[PDB]
Amino acid sequence: SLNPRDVVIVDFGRTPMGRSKGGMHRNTRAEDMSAHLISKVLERNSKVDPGEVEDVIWGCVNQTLEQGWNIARMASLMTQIPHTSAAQTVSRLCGSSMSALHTAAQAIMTGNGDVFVVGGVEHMGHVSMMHGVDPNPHMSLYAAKASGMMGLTAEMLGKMHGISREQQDAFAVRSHQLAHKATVEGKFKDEIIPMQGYDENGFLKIFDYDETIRPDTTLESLAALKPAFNPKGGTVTAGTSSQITDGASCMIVMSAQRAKDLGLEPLAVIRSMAVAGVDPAIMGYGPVPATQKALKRAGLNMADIDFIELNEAFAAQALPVLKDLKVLDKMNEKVNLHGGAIALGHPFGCSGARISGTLLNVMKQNGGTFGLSTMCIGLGQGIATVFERV
Amino acid sequence: SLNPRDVVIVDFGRTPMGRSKGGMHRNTRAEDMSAHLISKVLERNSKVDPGEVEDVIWGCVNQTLEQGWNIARMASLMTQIPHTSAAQTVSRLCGSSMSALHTAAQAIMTGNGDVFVVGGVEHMGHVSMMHGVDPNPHMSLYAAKASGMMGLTAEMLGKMHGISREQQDAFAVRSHQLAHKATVEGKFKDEIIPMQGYDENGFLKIFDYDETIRPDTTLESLAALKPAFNPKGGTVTAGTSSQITDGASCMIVMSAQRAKDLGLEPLAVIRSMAVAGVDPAIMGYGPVPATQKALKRAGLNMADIDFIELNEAFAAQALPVLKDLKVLDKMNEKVNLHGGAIALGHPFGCSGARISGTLLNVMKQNGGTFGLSTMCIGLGQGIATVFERV
Amino acid sequence: MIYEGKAITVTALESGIVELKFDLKGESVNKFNRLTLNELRQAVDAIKADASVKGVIVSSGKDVFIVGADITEFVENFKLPDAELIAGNLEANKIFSDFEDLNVPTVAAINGIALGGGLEMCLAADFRVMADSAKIGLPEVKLGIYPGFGGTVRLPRLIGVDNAVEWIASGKENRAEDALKVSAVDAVVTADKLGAAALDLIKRAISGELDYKAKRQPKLEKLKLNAIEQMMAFETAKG
Ligand SMILES: CC(=O)SCCNC(=O)CCNC(=O)[C@H](O)C(C)(C)COP(=O)(O)OP(=O)(O)OC[C@H]1O[C@@H](n2cnc3c(N)ncnc32)[C@H](O)[C@@H]1OP(=O)(O)O
Ligand SMILES: CC(=O)SCCNC(=O)CCNC(=O)[C@H](O)C(C)(C)COP(=O)(O)OP(=O)(O)OC[C@H]1O[C@@H](n2cnc3c(N)ncnc32)[C@H](O)[C@@H]1OP(=O)(O)O
Ligand SMILES: CCCCCCCCOCCOCCOCCOCCOCCO
Ligand SMILES: [Hg+2]
Ligand SMILES: [Hg+2]
Repeated sequence: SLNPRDVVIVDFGRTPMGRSKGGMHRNTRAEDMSAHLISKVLERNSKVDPGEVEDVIWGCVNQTLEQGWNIARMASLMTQIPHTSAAQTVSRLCGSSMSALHTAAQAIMTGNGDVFVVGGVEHMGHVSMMHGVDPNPHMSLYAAKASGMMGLTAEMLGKMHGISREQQDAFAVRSHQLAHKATVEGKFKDEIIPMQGYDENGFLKIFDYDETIRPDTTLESLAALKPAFNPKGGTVTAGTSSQITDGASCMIVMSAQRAKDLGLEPLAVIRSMAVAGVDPAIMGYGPVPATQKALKRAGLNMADIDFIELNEAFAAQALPVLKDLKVLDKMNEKVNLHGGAIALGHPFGCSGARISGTLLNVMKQNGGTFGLSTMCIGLGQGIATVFERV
Repeated sequence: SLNPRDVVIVDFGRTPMGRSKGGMHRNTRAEDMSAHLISKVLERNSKVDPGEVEDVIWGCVNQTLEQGWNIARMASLMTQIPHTSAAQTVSRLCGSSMSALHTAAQAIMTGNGDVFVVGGVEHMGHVSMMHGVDPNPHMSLYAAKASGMMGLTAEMLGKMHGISREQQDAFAVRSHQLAHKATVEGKFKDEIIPMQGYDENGFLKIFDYDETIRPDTTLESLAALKPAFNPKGGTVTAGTSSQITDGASCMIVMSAQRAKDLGLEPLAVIRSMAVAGVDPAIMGYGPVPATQKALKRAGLNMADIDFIELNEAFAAQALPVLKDLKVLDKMNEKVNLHGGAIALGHPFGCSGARISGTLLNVMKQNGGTFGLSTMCIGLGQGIATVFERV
Repeated sequence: MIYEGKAITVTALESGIVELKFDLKGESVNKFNRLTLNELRQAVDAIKADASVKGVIVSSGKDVFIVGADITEFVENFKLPDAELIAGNLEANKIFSDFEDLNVPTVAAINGIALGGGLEMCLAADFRVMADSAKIGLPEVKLGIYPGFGGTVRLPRLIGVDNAVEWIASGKENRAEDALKVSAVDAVVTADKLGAAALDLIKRAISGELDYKAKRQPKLEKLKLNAIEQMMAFETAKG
């Protein structure tokens, strides 16, 4: 059965993904976006009392301006969550959100709280990814300065595994294709929390779909794009790279015991967690070391996993990871079935929990038992989580 | 005895505290300051293999510039810690460093790593506390904008508990007095990691003491100071407020099992942890709700605690907390025996683990069995940890 | 004095500390021409032979620290057959290396411009204290060449591949401020305190407060970078 202290995911909710460049969230702050989301998710789960929330752990990377000073607490204060609850912001670059979930999970397992709210956010429109970045000169004495430029790390991982321009463009076409399909078929209806935004004309209205998706993306349209990081020989382009998006993700997590008491059916249960490091230069490879450690902790083999969510940082880093994870031939059967970051965007702080949320819904919809969410992390890291639907 | 998964603190190390305004660390980056410290602490504990470090959890608040993009990983990369290890940066404002410790601890308890490096940093000289701060207008709909100004919250907590100007200045005089005494008597010799810095003339040399301490601080000199936050009626001054400092703190943490194997004597063991929230306006009161929750989890009473470390944000918030914690009359016997933030400074990211480190050494030097480190957190929170010397 | 030449002098100071000063008598600047290199050889051997020496401070008596030799000698030198040119440089480098291998702490007091060979001399020391008004850099690429006196060896091991490449491939002059940030230098002070700062620093090295051996070590071994990080760094640099 489920032990009292096992970690249960009660529900998952995310905002519609908006284009940072003039998109739907252009007039919405990161704190407000986070509060609104938290508020709505808690509203759909009326049996979970906000006062019971021990901690609000939020993932966010560029913590300055709208996102500085512990945005997790700033957002909580504008929610039905009482002042008596705590809140902390976590940063592990791309994996911030997943780390948020792990910290709450671990807190639940050790008896330091029963109910938590995790998630993350990143409004790249208001706090661009290169905003306030000050390279440390001394770093060049231990690693390559170029390792800090994600695009170049994709180029390197790609050349090293021989991922062609065609292979990358194909993955991208599939991503938009599958994201659009899922949208149209209402596969994102349960996880997407409708939200107010603005259209190109500044008109106020509600959005319940991801703007980022581009259904008109074909091999032909992508072939016309030029390399984005290596003018002479590069294969990575804007079309096969994750988008600059504005978004937030959220999850209600609690001990199994509390879930039993409240009489609510778990969306899933956590079976294992893991982080790991790799060289900064090939950060995109982070998922394989992390996934291996997590699978071992879960007592499972890659084959036991029914569905996989691998963040699509770059097709150039996703494809190699899938091959080395030994599931490339199983791609269309269990990998990013509803599209990925190339079509859905990669708002740093938000992604960790986001792909995990989408995974849970993919598992629910396709009768999966075990799921794996994993992603590469800038500056050489990988993080992974194993979920079980029981 | 100690269960295999109990959390052990192998060692503690901190940098000499420097004045942010033209101080010793004026030419040292936050990442380098963090790396150097981690390197030295690992060097004193040769039996702990850097390759075994699962995660480097670092606390830091204003994460932009030198402190942005997961400074925990940036610092780790310039250490003997391998690329295979992971790293994340934690933010819970003033309590960031203590949360870092809690996360690693909880990781150890659940079998998700055996050896961790925790700590934190804040270089307020390079990243001032008000740098990149963008108040959210919508916040005023739920809380008072003034709650974001720590000084005013001190004024409010003080008026509410009737803490006089005299009582506050007295605490401050005691703080410098006790910090200086501890310095002179070499009571900080074990925890302070000597480090390179610059004097007023730019001359390079090593510092092994805290510049922040001002032995010439008397009731007379403090009485001459003017209110810093409330011109007409205020009682809080710069003399009774924590200083703007540059500093880093660090700890090596690991399962008791691993400590047993490696044959190394624990500096202390964690018995309980806890965070809690209070209204933003009286954030300084955070320690009492947190300390109560932690004491209950530790199965102890405030009386069972031999030594206490309460971060000195403002004398105005420290005194009320001590009274309501019911240990004011026990102050000179067990509270901040080696001085506090008023004399040692309060580098946000670094403080949590710092006061905890100083606590352990206070306990070791005075034969204490149980210790409590706790602090208030901006925007209404409190955090606490109970340590046991066994 | 310990050594008295026409370009270099080695005068004894307090506590066994010795000062090797560059002052090319009759000329407006210091530069590594044939004469100076030969005298450095002698000054080094003199110090290497004086067992009473406890530390060395390298300074300049001119407005500049040390600049490049006359373009004229560059032209001549580059006409020589590869074997001779390389043998001549091997010999020059042997001097700087010997100064670097002194079993005593060394500090370079950069009072003014230190370009090419001048900077290379500084890189050979354990510590470098620079006046906030001075400038340093390796302009070799301007002449179609690159550092020939250990510059490509020492700079990368001192400030990191990316930064060394930036300095060498551009040959730009670097201000005190920037030199400190990349750690090409260890301290920046006003012109009036240069002497005192160098004297103060040397004493801290002698007392053991500063581990001069550990500070020197990095330029006597392989880079710290991974095979992986190396590839990333060099390939992007070339690109
Ligand atoms: C570890 C991890 O998991 S995280 C990985 C981190 N990834 C990232 O940070 C993403 C990196 N991406 C970037 O930095 C930027 O998006 C860049 C550099 C790739 C592109 O930005 P810019 O330099 O501004 O160029 P630009 O935005 O114009 O490029 C987009 C162009 O491609 C076109 N394009 C993009 N995707 C598509 C597509 N699917 N189909 C057709 N055209 C497309 C756009 O129409 C646009 O062309 P336009 O200007 O004519 O409208
Ligand atoms: C929630 C938590 O855990 S922590 C809360 C965070 N803490 C804070 O926000 C307070 C931090 N302090 C500050 O921000 C600043 O010190 C302030 C705003 C209080 C005052 O700043 P300023 O207006 O610039 O005044 P300033 O800092 O220059 O100092 C005022 C004078 O008092 C003097 N002074 C300060 N402390 C002392 C002291 N202990 N004894 C004697 N003189 C003192 C200073 O030397 C200065 O005199 P000087 O100018 O001749 O040198
Ligand atoms: C950055 C280093 C610059 C080195 C360039 C050398 C040009 C400067 O001329 C100074 C001469 O000393 C350099 C050593 O010369 C090498 C060859 O020595 C043989 C000279 O042949 C003359 C025999 O009489
Ligand atoms: Hg990234
Ligand atoms: Hg604060």
